[PDB]
Amino acid sequence: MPHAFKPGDLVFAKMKGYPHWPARIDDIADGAVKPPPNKYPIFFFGTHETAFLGPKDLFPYDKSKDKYGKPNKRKGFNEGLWEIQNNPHASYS
Repeated sequence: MPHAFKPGDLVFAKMKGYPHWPARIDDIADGAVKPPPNKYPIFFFGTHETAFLGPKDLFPYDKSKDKYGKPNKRKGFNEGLWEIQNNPHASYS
């Protein structure tokens, strides 16, 4: 049975106006800005952007990749698909 989301979990993450996007739950570094309550730090592959999102917008990667893991014209998306498949836990700093 599923647990709550934890750092390192792979997802597609949804934001309004954007296709479900390859992403991971990030850790929060010592001294870094924390997310609001009930939100998670989401690192988006390809764009390497961070946004704060709740579970309603988070789709576990394994369950969802058949649906959402197809090329998209949007900037950074195809690079993102490569990252989540090939090196999802690397530093992209």
